[PDB]
Amino acid sequence: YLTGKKNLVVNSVIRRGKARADGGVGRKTTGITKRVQRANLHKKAIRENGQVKTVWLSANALRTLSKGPYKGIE
RNA sequence: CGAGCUGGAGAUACGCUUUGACUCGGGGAUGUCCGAAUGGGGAAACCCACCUCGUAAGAGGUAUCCGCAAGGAUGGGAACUCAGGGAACUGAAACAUCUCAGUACCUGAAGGAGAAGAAAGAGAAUUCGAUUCCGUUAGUAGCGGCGAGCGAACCCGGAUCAGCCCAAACCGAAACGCUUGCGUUUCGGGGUUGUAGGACCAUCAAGCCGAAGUGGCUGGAAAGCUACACCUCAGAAGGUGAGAGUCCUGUAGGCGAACGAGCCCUGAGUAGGUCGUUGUUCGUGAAACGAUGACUGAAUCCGCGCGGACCACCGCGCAAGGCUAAAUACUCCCAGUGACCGAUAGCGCAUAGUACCGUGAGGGAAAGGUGAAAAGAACCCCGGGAGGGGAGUGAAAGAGAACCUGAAACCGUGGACUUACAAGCAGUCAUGGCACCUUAUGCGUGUUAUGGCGUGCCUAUUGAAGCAUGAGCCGGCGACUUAGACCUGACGUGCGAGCUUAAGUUGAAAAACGGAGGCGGAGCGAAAGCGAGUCCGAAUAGGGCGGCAUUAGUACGUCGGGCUAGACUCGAAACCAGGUGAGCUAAGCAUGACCAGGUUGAAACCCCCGGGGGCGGAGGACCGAACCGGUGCCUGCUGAAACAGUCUCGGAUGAGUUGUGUUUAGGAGUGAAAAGCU
RNA sequence: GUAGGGGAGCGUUCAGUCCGCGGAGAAGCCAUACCGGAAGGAGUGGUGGAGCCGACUGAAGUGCGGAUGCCGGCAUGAGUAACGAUAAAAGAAGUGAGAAUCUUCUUCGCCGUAAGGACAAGGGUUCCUGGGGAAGGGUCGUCCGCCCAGGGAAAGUCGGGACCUAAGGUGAGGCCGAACGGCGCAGCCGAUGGACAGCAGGUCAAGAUUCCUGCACCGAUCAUGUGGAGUGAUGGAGGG
RNA sequence: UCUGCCUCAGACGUAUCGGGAGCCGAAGUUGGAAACGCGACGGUGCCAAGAAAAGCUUCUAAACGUUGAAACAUGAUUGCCCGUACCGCAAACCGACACAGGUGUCCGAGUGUCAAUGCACUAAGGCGCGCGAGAGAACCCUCGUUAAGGAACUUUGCAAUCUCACCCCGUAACUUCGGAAGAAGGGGUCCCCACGCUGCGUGGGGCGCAGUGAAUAGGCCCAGGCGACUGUUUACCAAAAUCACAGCACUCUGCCAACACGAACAGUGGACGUAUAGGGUGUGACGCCUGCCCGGUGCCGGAAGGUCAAGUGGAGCGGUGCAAGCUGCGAAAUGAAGCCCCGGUGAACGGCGGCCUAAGGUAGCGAAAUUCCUUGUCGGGUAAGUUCCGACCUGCACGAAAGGCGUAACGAUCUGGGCGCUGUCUCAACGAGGGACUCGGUGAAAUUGAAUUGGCUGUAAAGAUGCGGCCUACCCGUAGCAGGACGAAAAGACCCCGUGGAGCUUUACUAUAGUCUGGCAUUGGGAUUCGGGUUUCUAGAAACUUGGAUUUCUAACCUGAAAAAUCACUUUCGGGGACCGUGCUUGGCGGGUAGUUUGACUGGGGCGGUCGCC
RNA sequence: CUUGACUGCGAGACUGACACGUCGAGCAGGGAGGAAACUCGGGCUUAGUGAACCGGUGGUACCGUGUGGAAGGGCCAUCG
Ligand SMILES: [Ca+2]
Ligand SMILES: [Ca+2]
Ligand SMILES: [Ca+2]
Ligand SMILES: [Ca+2]
Ligand SMILES: [Mg+2]
Ligand SMILES: [Mg+2]
Ligand SMILES: [Mg+2]
Ligand SMILES: [Mg+2]
Ligand SMILES: [Mg+2]
Ligand SMILES: [Mg+2]
Ligand SMILES: [Mg+2]
Ligand SMILES: [Mg+2]
Ligand SMILES: [Mg+2]
Ligand SMILES: [Mg+2]
Ligand SMILES: [Mg+2]
Ligand SMILES: [Mg+2]
Ligand SMILES: [Mg+2]
Ligand SMILES: [Mg+2]
Ligand SMILES: [Mg+2]
Ligand SMILES: [Mg+2]
Ligand SMILES: [Mg+2]
Ligand SMILES: [Mg+2]
Ligand SMILES: [Mg+2]
Ligand SMILES: [Mg+2]
Ligand SMILES: [Mg+2]
Ligand SMILES: [Mg+2]
Ligand SMILES: [Mg+2]
Ligand SMILES: [Mg+2]
Ligand SMILES: [Mg+2]
Ligand SMILES: [Mg+2]
Ligand SMILES: [Mg+2]
Ligand SMILES: [Mg+2]
Ligand SMILES: [Mg+2]
Ligand SMILES: [Mg+2]
Ligand SMILES: [Mg+2]
Ligand SMILES: [Mg+2]
Ligand SMILES: [Mg+2]
Ligand SMILES: [Mg+2]
Ligand SMILES: [Mg+2]
Ligand SMILES: [Mg+2]
Ligand SMILES: [Mg+2]
Ligand SMILES: [Mg+2]
Ligand SMILES: [Mg+2]
Ligand SMILES: [Mg+2]
Ligand SMILES: [Mg+2]
Ligand SMILES: [Mg+2]
Ligand SMILES: [Mg+2]
Ligand SMILES: [Mg+2]
Ligand SMILES: [Mg+2]
Ligand SMILES: [Mg+2]
Ligand SMILES: [Mg+2]
Ligand SMILES: [Mg+2]
Ligand SMILES: [Mg+2]
Ligand SMILES: [Mg+2]
Ligand SMILES: [Mg+2]
Ligand SMILES: [Mg+2]
Ligand SMILES: [Mg+2]
Ligand SMILES: [Mg+2]
Ligand SMILES: [Mg+2]
Ligand SMILES: [Mg+2]
Ligand SMILES: [Mg+2]
Ligand SMILES: [Mg+2]
Ligand SMILES: [Mg+2]
Ligand SMILES: [Mg+2]
Ligand SMILES: [Mg+2]
Ligand SMILES: [Mg+2]
Ligand SMILES: [Mg+2]
Ligand SMILES: [Mg+2]
Ligand SMILES: [Mg+2]
Ligand SMILES: [Mg+2]
Ligand SMILES: [Mg+2]
Ligand SMILES: [Mg+2]
Ligand SMILES: [Mg+2]
Ligand SMILES: [Mg+2]
Ligand SMILES: [Mg+2]
Ligand SMILES: [Mg+2]
Ligand SMILES: [Mg+2]
Ligand SMILES: [Mg+2]
Ligand SMILES: [Mg+2]
Ligand SMILES: [Mg+2]
Ligand SMILES: [Mg+2]
Ligand SMILES: [Mg+2]
Ligand SMILES: [Mg+2]
Ligand SMILES: [Mg+2]
Ligand SMILES: [Mg+2]
Ligand SMILES: [Mg+2]
Ligand SMILES: [Mg+2]
Ligand SMILES: [Mg+2]
Ligand SMILES: [Mg+2]
Ligand SMILES: [Mg+2]
Ligand SMILES: [Mg+2]
Ligand SMILES: [Mg+2]
Ligand SMILES: [Mg+2]
Ligand SMILES: [Mg+2]
Ligand SMILES: [Mg+2]
Ligand SMILES: [Mg+2]
Ligand SMILES: [Mg+2]
Ligand SMILES: [Mg+2]
Ligand SMILES: [Mg+2]
Ligand SMILES: [Mg+2]
Ligand SMILES: [Mg+2]
Ligand SMILES: [Mg+2]
Ligand SMILES: [Mg+2]
Ligand SMILES: [Mg+2]
Ligand SMILES: [Mg+2]
Ligand SMILES: [Mg+2]
Ligand SMILES: [Mg+2]
Ligand SMILES: [Mg+2]
Ligand SMILES: [Mg+2]
Ligand SMILES: [Mg+2]
Ligand SMILES: [Mg+2]
Ligand SMILES: [Mg+2]
Ligand SMILES: [Mg+2]
Ligand SMILES: [Mg+2]
Ligand SMILES: [Mg+2]
Ligand SMILES: [Mg+2]
Ligand SMILES: [Mg+2]
Ligand SMILES: [Mg+2]
Ligand SMILES: [Mg+2]
Ligand SMILES: [Mg+2]
Ligand SMILES: [Mg+2]
Ligand SMILES: [Mg+2]
Ligand SMILES: [Mg+2]
Ligand SMILES: [Mg+2]
Ligand SMILES: [Mg+2]
Ligand SMILES: [Mg+2]
Ligand SMILES: [Mg+2]
Ligand SMILES: [Mg+2]
Ligand SMILES: [Mg+2]
Ligand SMILES: [Mg+2]
Ligand SMILES: [Mg+2]
Ligand SMILES: [Mg+2]
Ligand SMILES: [Mg+2]
Ligand SMILES: [Mg+2]
Ligand SMILES: [Mg+2]
Ligand SMILES: [Mg+2]
Ligand SMILES: [Mg+2]
Ligand SMILES: [Mg+2]
Ligand SMILES: [Mg+2]
Ligand SMILES: [Mg+2]
Ligand SMILES: [Mg+2]
Ligand SMILES: [Mg+2]
Ligand SMILES: [Mg+2]
Ligand SMILES: [Mg+2]
Ligand SMILES: [Mg+2]
Ligand SMILES: [Mg+2]
Ligand SMILES: [Mg+2]
Ligand SMILES: [Mg+2]
Ligand SMILES: [Mg+2]
Ligand SMILES: [Mg+2]
Ligand SMILES: [Mg+2]
Ligand SMILES: [Mg+2]
Ligand SMILES: [Mg+2]
Ligand SMILES: [Mg+2]
Ligand SMILES: [Mg+2]
Ligand SMILES: [Mg+2]
Ligand SMILES: [Mg+2]
Ligand SMILES: [Mg+2]
Ligand SMILES: [Mg+2]
Ligand SMILES: [Mg+2]
Ligand SMILES: [Mg+2]
Ligand SMILES: [Mg+2]
Ligand SMILES: [Mg+2]
Ligand SMILES: [Mg+2]
Ligand SMILES: [Mg+2]
Ligand SMILES: [Mg+2]
Ligand SMILES: [Mg+2]
Ligand SMILES: [Mg+2]
Ligand SMILES: [Mg+2]
Ligand SMILES: [Mg+2]
Repeated sequence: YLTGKKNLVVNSVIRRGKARADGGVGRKTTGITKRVQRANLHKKAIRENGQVKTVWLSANALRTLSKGPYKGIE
């Protein structure tokens, strides 16, 4: 379960294939080409302390842990 | 409760019961084995253990995850709720954006509901005041290949309404932390916000009681007819030999149990930002705001967020902490009701997820009737029986268990009139013959001979007897509907310059109330706006519009059309989702088994000088059975068989054949490769 | 007079109200020469045996010849084709209501690396005995693998388990992943393989390394005696 | 450090328990044969190199004892759970059936015949296949013989003859020296006796039309095409020239390999393999060989110049405020990969031409599995030859690893000829058995608007039993035939149509898995040169950097070895290393995948033409 | 000589299913040629052409979501 930093997980968004830089700056408006989905996550870490452990953490979670222990020391 | 009971079960034997059975209401106690299954294993319901009890027979324990511990969780639910995922046919008369639709489906969590909920809101009145649901706003504002199409909210009227506690500024700790009366997280007091607050300093149950009719008549049988009565807080209903207010059960009404269920501070890796995206009417549009995936990253009450780029002013509100009943949804289950069905209907089932089909997932029938009462036919006759004929019973056996009615197609027996030189969509009209006489002695009815005339029905078509479609026949089932405060007409009713309600409230053997809101009443314009005038325009020319013809409107109802939705019924090839299949077949893997018999004669090694002899016994070698296979012909072609048989033929120690066990699958597997097998 | 528009109506079920009818007989069914302009409606008779007509109003699952329409029944082809290997059958005797077909006897013909025998999968009482004769049997049937009832099935040593491991399947911890889930060491499951103690006979109608008779073998516990001391693992080696 | 010990397969004897033909119990001999079974785990050869675990034997660790041991002898006691009947190559399993199909293993006797599980007949055993009886017509099926002829049949000698087993003699081109080969051909085959040898051989005699006396048991040869070869394929119309194949070649791949399955920094396969290996592609034994063209496309290098995204940069232009400030855009310069551009590359996609393009066919073959005209022309074979063989070449439209020419052997391959022999034929006959016919029993099916259903000729929607005229025809059946009923079966697979479908293709459109690439994060100190920042100070440089860039470092992170196989821990420890991998984002590539598009008229559609206006 | 290759309009008719298309007297503002009457809103006439959508450029000050602006939109003219 890719849930990070005992906190948060992956999300999903459609990604849209914009056919033009035209409209809104002087042309027939932008057309459309893509209706397809994607994911998005983040990556591994180490050294949990409820007593001792090592688990997934996120980028900004490693930041928050660097600026002080936060519910679970590090 | 007050005499029966011994399940359906209908079949006897056996008993039990007025010291109260049986049945009903309410508790206990037993509770094999499987199944979350949980001592370990497992192909569910079967195998194998261990530990204390220990006299044995028997009992108790032995899964995992939460927690010191109590105590909790795991699994199961028709639909309903929320969440994580998330289609495609389809419409756009093609198709990409778009729609279908966050629909189906899958998955997770929970309950009797759920979700949501107590304003950094709505919004433009310095109005409002948690959430949800209904009406209306309104198909308005908007969105949109500005196409198809999609589509809010506020105000207002209703259903129900409840608001509540923590964090933190400060006390008092304790423990630990360091240069010496301090600050990281626990525990109490205290303290909980925007008209800013707070700190520190002055009834339902099982049940019981319950009124009133007798004589004659028809009849197999009284409840019907009749004649006289009676009760009625009770004429709702069902049973009873046919239709019962007064025969039974009941009904109105009354009572009713031990245990039984039930209302100095005010939240930071955040707010905010850039990149990707997305939600609400929000399709990158001038696109705000919320939402996170990545990287960054503030401020305190002279402060922070919003008011649809953005700025100033003016307003509304205090984010980053939690809980929260009721109005809402649904229907496995129970009760009542029905301009609902009544045996091809109604649920698939008058019961069956059965029979039956499938390896499976899964699919899936037909279903009825003696009689009031079994009195269910003793006895006799033909027959092995089956079947029948009598006798009995019964009102009826014109009800006899192939048991209400019993149509039609189809099969027969008997009778009338007819037919063995005739050419024929089968009739029709005319006349003679022969029968017959119950709407019936006639302008009859049945049937005939002979004349004239005469190309089935439907559909589809320029055109059907067509050698063009459909159909064996008869029975039954079978196709222009429904919905919505939607549009537009005809007819009819009410009220009329005015007409009317919606949601709901209260009453229901009945309907009233409810003005929120909707339609007329003013038009012209892109619009601001003017206004019987208005727009174009520098004034005179026009468009539309009122006057005059003021056609009078509105709410209902029936009807003709329209729109939207399966939209007159039946019919695809296909597309997508989640599952079931490698017990056939294509392959792999592990472990086993199999190949009569015969022919040939390789290397090596030993002799004579690469040759000859000795010997040896090699091979995707040869002939050939088993076995594996399918070459050619015939047969078979409603088969012996949904791929075979006889004859013939190929391989037959190898790239061989075969058995167990197991692995691989749907855009996928497998394939000595045909798009073949799955 | 076709598509099409318009008008007036007939019949079916259900509902409300009326008028009534019915065991001296209702609906339904059956015959029919009467009536109405049509859809239709009445009269009378036969059948039936318990409900029902007429009028007015209302609401519809409301009118069938078709759809290679559905369900069901019944026909035509027709006493037709077939009766499932060209391995033949004949006589006598018996049983019986009944016999080409069942039982017996004596011959004949057919298989004989089978068309004989013993097992495994699979089937599930098909086995034996006594009865039966509807249907099943491609005819018959006294018979049957059909129907009814009663019996039959015996293991320390055979095959499996209480022993082992292969592919494969699982799998605490562990590694991954929107969810459900996907991998995975040890260990565990898993026979198609490894290990392991009996042979000869007899015999129920129906069982046989199982029961019986004869005579063995294997493990375990105990006892008597000899011995009167070292046993010697979830680990090592050989070996299988 | 010096053959011998053990074992009994099995035989023999003695005894004993059984069995034994038979009317309770007799005999149990001599000679021969012989397993895939047993002795056994024997011997020999070979390459492709042939499970694991427990039981079992042996050692200590711990513990328990060392005057109630291990072990042995006898006696006793003990012995759980499940399967076991019957069918079991089929009437009981799978095939809807009491179905001519299918189903793994074991045993499967005798006589004859080189051998044998073959063939014939038979033992034990098991069966005569659950309608029968007659008749001896047509036709149909499976068979026997056939005069004279002998392929004249036909698409084709398809079918069916012929041949057939063992022994002897004898065998060609050609060859990869094995083979072709059972080449072809010719002879023998029984019975008796005598003689020699180990059932043979030598001789003599005998009978028959005939002696593998019946059954099983090759017809052969000449010449081509294709493929070398054994083998593999379309379960159910194709077995082949298809597929594969040994051999060859190009290219990729340094090891957490390339590549492939995968939600995945997981795990696997490659492979417990490591360049003499693995993947991909194409050719296809062997022999002689594999030519010209790099312009286009692909690929490998180059990387002076042009173009190019996010990002950095933000000069300048505007709103709105009294102002402070807030705010919408927004350049130049610098930013990757890629593409343009330049070289090379063919056993890379390809190309080797019409009376300029990059070049224009080297060998070899050629009227062909390719050749239109075409039956080309000559020759061969035939009486006669569109076929076939050989030359020729005018190759519509061969050609060198989509390989070119050859090749012995192989082939249920295809094509032409010959010998032999035949009912394939002239041209059919006679015979047999199973149906067809008849009788008794049981008794279907497709089809069917209804039928009282004729001929000619004419008309009708244009092929008439049914309409018109004329002819013919007494009623009803049974056995037969196959013209008609536009006979039956499947609402035509051809064709056209539908703004239907689906499979596949590419330089059609559009996305996208995948993959490459710049920026940011994980992500860290240091030295070094630093375009520059700030306060430092007699144009100037020390505290320092915001960074970029080689370089280097070891705490991140990855990865490896050590009693602890995956993982976790220390590691005397080892290597990589701020790269990689991963997360977001930028641009490229991306038929690997995916959703779709691909007009109409049209004397059927397509091709050609044509779509508006005068 | 000069622009009538004009702005505001359009009584009436031809023509077409629409939607487009054609001809136009006369009115105003302002011009032009003529001495005048008068004729000029393109060419002897009939071909030299594209709805809508979305956008570019110039004006106008209508809309602009609390108000005052501005972003954005509308109207007029034109381009693709
Ligand atoms: Ca007959
Ligand atoms: Ca017939
Ligand atoms: Ca002859
Ligand atoms: Ca018959
Ligand atoms: Mg979503
Ligand atoms: Mg009672
Ligand atoms: Mg009873
Ligand atoms: Mg269990
Ligand atoms: Mg359990
Ligand atoms: Mg338990
Ligand atoms: Mg589609
Ligand atoms: Mg569409
Ligand atoms: Mg789409
Ligand atoms: Mg649903
Ligand atoms: Mg669910
Ligand atoms: Mg649940
Ligand atoms: Mg309200
Ligand atoms: Mg009653
Ligand atoms: Mg009375
Ligand atoms: Mg707060
Ligand atoms: Mg944000
Ligand atoms: Mg954004
Ligand atoms: Mg758009
Ligand atoms: Mg704002
Ligand atoms: Mg926001
Ligand atoms: Mg605002
Ligand atoms: Mg009814
Ligand atoms: Mg039913
Ligand atoms: Mg019925
Ligand atoms: Mg059903
Ligand atoms: Mg089944
Ligand atoms: Mg089943
Ligand atoms: Mg009854
Ligand atoms: Mg009977
Ligand atoms: Mg009787
Ligand atoms: Mg009587
Ligand atoms: Mg009767
Ligand atoms: Mg009756
Ligand atoms: Mg009867
Ligand atoms: Mg009755
Ligand atoms: Mg009846
Ligand atoms: Mg008769
Ligand atoms: Mg008659
Ligand atoms: Mg005659
Ligand atoms: Mg006559
Ligand atoms: Mg006739
Ligand atoms: Mg007549
Ligand atoms: Mg026609
Ligand atoms: Mg006609
Ligand atoms: Mg006809
Ligand atoms: Mg017809
Ligand atoms: Mg047709
Ligand atoms: Mg037909
Ligand atoms: Mg309305
Ligand atoms: Mg509504
Ligand atoms: Mg007017
Ligand atoms: Mg109306
Ligand atoms: Mg219309
Ligand atoms: Mg629709
Ligand atoms: Mg799918
Ligand atoms: Mg299998
Ligand atoms: Mg064997
Ligand atoms: Mg052999
Ligand atoms: Mg020798
Ligand atoms: Mg061979
Ligand atoms: Mg050979
Ligand atoms: Mg076979
Ligand atoms: Mg095959
Ligand atoms: Mg051969
Ligand atoms: Mg061979
Ligand atoms: Mg694919
Ligand atoms: Mg009556
Ligand atoms: Mg009538
Ligand atoms: Mg009655
Ligand atoms: Mg209907
Ligand atoms: Mg009709
Ligand atoms: Mg019909
Ligand atoms: Mg039918
Ligand atoms: Mg047959
Ligand atoms: Mg007999
Ligand atoms: Mg007798
Ligand atoms: Mg009989
Ligand atoms: Mg017989
Ligand atoms: Mg018999
Ligand atoms: Mg006898
Ligand atoms: Mg057998
Ligand atoms: Mg069994
Ligand atoms: Mg059994
Ligand atoms: Mg039996
Ligand atoms: Mg018997
Ligand atoms: Mg019996
Ligand atoms: Mg019988
Ligand atoms: Mg019976
Ligand atoms: Mg029978
Ligand atoms: Mg024993
Ligand atoms: Mg065993
Ligand atoms: Mg095990
Ligand atoms: Mg494993
Ligand atoms: Mg697993
Ligand atoms: Mg086994
Ligand atoms: Mg044993
Ligand atoms: Mg016996
Ligand atoms: Mg037996
Ligand atoms: Mg025995
Ligand atoms: Mg002896
Ligand atoms: Mg083990
Ligand atoms: Mg047995
Ligand atoms: Mg069979
Ligand atoms: Mg077999
Ligand atoms: Mg043998
Ligand atoms: Mg033999
Ligand atoms: Mg022999
Ligand atoms: Mg044989
Ligand atoms: Mg048998
Ligand atoms: Mg004959
Ligand atoms: Mg034959
Ligand atoms: Mg002769
Ligand atoms: Mg000859
Ligand atoms: Mg000829
Ligand atoms: Mg010839
Ligand atoms: Mg041929
Ligand atoms: Mg032949
Ligand atoms: Mg030579
Ligand atoms: Mg030679
Ligand atoms: Mg040859
Ligand atoms: Mg002679
Ligand atoms: Mg001779
Ligand atoms: Mg012979
Ligand atoms: Mg040729
Ligand atoms: Mg070949
Ligand atoms: Mg085939
Ligand atoms: Mg197959
Ligand atoms: Mg074939
Ligand atoms: Mg890894
Ligand atoms: Mg690996
Ligand atoms: Mg090839
Ligand atoms: Mg070359
Ligand atoms: Mg020639
Ligand atoms: Mg030719
Ligand atoms: Mg010649
Ligand atoms: Mg010639
Ligand atoms: Mg010929
Ligand atoms: Mg030919
Ligand atoms: Mg030639
Ligand atoms: Mg070629
Ligand atoms: Mg080549
Ligand atoms: Mg070739
Ligand atoms: Mg060649
Ligand atoms: Mg072959
Ligand atoms: Mg030939
Ligand atoms: Mg010839
Ligand atoms: Mg019979
Ligand atoms: Mg039939
Ligand atoms: Mg004519
Ligand atoms: Mg004619
Ligand atoms: Mg005629
Ligand atoms: Mg006629
Ligand atoms: Mg025939
Ligand atoms: Mg068709
Ligand atoms: Mg399509
Ligand atoms: Mg990508
Ligand atoms: Mg991108
Ligand atoms: Mg495609
Ligand atoms: Mg593309
Ligand atoms: Mg066309
Ligand atoms: Mg002048
Ligand atoms: Mg004018
Ligand atoms: Mg503008
Ligand atoms: Mg404003
Ligand atoms: Mg503007």
